[PDB]
Amino acid sequence: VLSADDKANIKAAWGKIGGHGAEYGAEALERMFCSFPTTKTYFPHFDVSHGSAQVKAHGGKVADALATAAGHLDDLPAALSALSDLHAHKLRVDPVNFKLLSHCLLVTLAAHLPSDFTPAVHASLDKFLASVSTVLTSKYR
Amino acid sequence: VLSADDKANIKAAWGKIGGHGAEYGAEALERMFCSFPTTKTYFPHFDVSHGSAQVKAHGGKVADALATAAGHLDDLPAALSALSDLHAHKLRVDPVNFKLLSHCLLVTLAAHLPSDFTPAVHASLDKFLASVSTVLTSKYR
Amino acid sequence: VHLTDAEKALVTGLWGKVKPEEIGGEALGRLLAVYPWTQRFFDSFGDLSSASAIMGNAKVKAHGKKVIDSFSEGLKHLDNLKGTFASLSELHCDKLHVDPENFKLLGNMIVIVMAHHLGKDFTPAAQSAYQKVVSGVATALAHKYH
Amino acid sequence: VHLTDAEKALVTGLWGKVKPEEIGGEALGRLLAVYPWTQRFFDSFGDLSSASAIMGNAKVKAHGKKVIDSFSEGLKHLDNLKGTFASLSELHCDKLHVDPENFKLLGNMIVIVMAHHLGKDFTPAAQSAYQKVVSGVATALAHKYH
Ligand code: HEM
Ligand code: HEM
Ligand code: HEM
Ligand code: HEM
Repeated sequence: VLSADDKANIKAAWGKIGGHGAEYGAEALERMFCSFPTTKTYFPHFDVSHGSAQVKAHGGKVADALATAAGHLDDLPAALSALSDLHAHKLRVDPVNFKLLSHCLLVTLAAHLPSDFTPAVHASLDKFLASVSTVLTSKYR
Repeated sequence: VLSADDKANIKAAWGKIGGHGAEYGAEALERMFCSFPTTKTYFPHFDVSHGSAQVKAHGGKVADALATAAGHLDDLPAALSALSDLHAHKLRVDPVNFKLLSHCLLVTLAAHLPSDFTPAVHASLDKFLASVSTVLTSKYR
Repeated sequence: VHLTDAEKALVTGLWGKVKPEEIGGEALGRLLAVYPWTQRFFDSFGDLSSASAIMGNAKVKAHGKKVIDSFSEGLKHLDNLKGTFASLSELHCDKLHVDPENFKLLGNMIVIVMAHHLGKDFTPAAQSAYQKVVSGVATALAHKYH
Repeated sequence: VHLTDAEKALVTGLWGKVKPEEIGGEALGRLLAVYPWTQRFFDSFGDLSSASAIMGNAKVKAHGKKVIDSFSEGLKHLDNLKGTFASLSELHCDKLHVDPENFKLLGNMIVIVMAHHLGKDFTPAAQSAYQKVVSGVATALAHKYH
């Protein structure tokens, strides 16, 4: 599970993100679309060009969900329950794609927060995102 | 999570295994070693030839653990806690290998219980083994 | 890919002992039941709402036959699976947007279905040969991804 | 593998903007910290008991340099990564018993470390080119597995 130190690192990192959450979520999405083009079909209405408005708006929704999760490290299944239904039952998202987006978010954080993205913090953030993804894929059944 | 039907299928399947648990665990291990030779180094003292005694004995240990788990579908993290420590902290087993052994156990069951290994039962057993593997890999941290 | 001549004989020998249409219909059907997100690609197939519906679905069975007929042709070209599946790689990537991880999962279903039908004849050595085949088919299907 | 000439230039251009020894030491160190089961292969390396110990470990840093020097040579042979990594594929399979999934994980660390060092210069397009490179290196390292 997430250790005390993990929780400390996740809190510290998300404090450093602060108001830039939506920017970083948008960039994570752009990186995913570029590296892994199969993912684009989940968002058929999107202009996925650099800096597009719908990407920025959706990046903000993802960022908001992750910020709430970071304040809920001890009850993630409860906090992410509604989103788990949406992604499994409605969107039917392939579980591989959560790993892809998680990797792209880590790339994004490393690119933006070099002083803060230490190996220890990276390890904690990888666990955080994997824990979130686990809940989001928990309900195929 | 495991549905009521999943629990019914897992109970039914493990009833059908009964006294053959150790045979099937041994075979699952043999299949893993043959298909995925990288796994053999986890058991350097083993004669891994078909029907060897140490393989049969270890197959029995694995079978016993899975039988206990099948009677604990609602408290797997508690039931498999001691084994999770052993596999992560001591054995440091690569998480890929749990997927490999799970696949080989399913191959083994399909080969032995053709009347019973329906698509629905297969889906339930895949979830069961994935749930067990999740607990066994939960504690790298 | 690299199977010895003997390994190829093991594979093709056992292939002549099963009914391909059954292997294909059952492997695809198990894929849809065991990994339900894969159903995202088969909205045109109608009712996939349970294992019973999936296994009773005529379109699933028919598609299973096309999949397995392409697999069977692959078995005749084990030294060039890349060439053999190039056009299908393009189809799955450019038109269908299937993540290549799923090729591995369907290969695993083919392996399990072969064991289901062949029983003890699907030995650990036979399984190893078939894993090499499905690994090679998956690699070949992923090759033209961009 | 298949990168256009322009994509190769993007990759090699950015490679000349980093210090390879740092990329290698940090990618390996992050591998060991983020995925602790990988430490199973490095018992001879001494203290790997925390991220601080890992990053302060001289043997990790030295090994990181050998890994990255082999990566750098791969960058000069992008049209033949299979040949370039054949001997190392044999080493990792036959002598070291490393599951090939871990090649993908180390590749991912190299990608993250490149972003960490290059910042905004590691664009989504640059990342895509590098993912193709590390995917190809992983495929090449897995090729001689048996
Ligand atoms: C960290 C992991 C993820 C988080 C926190 C997350 C969060 C969210 C949230 C909060 C929404 C609601 C959007 C709204 O109400 O407007 C949403 C929708 C959606 N998500 Fe995710 N998601 C994640 C991973 C993924 C992945 C990997 C994919 C596919 C590659 C995906 C595909 C979608 C799609 C297609 C929608 C609907 C978008 C729309 O209709 O505007 N999600 N996600
Ligand atoms: C369904 C998943 C698994 C179960 C239920 C399981 C169960 C067990 C049990 C109960 C033991 C204790 C043996 C004893 O006390 O004699 C054990 C030991 C061990 N396990 Fe696992 N295991 C699983 C997966 C794996 C995998 C995938 C690997 C490696 C590929 C592995 C490697 C080992 C090793 C090396 C030992 C020590 C064997 C010995 O010293 O005799 N296990 N396992
Ligand atoms: C062993 C792996 C696979 C093989 C050999 C294979 C082969 C084929 C073949 C032969 C076709 C027919 C193309 C045509 O008739 O023109 C096809 C179509 C298709 N495949 Fe696959 N495929 C494989 C894996 C997958 C996977 C894993 C998925 C999705 C999870 C998938 C999704 C589809 C879909 C949606 C179609 C179009 C079906 C239709 O509209 O009738 N395939 N594939
Ligand atoms: C990009 C992927 C990789 C590359 C390019 C690479 C390259 C190398 C090289 C050049 C050597 C030195 C061989 C020699 O000096 O004769 C080596 C050795 C080694 N590699 Fe890797 N490797 C990779 C991935 C991995 C992974 C993922 C692991 C384990 C998780 C691993 C474990 C080892 C070990 C244990 C040694 C022996 C180290 C020693 O005893 O000094 N390698 N590798």
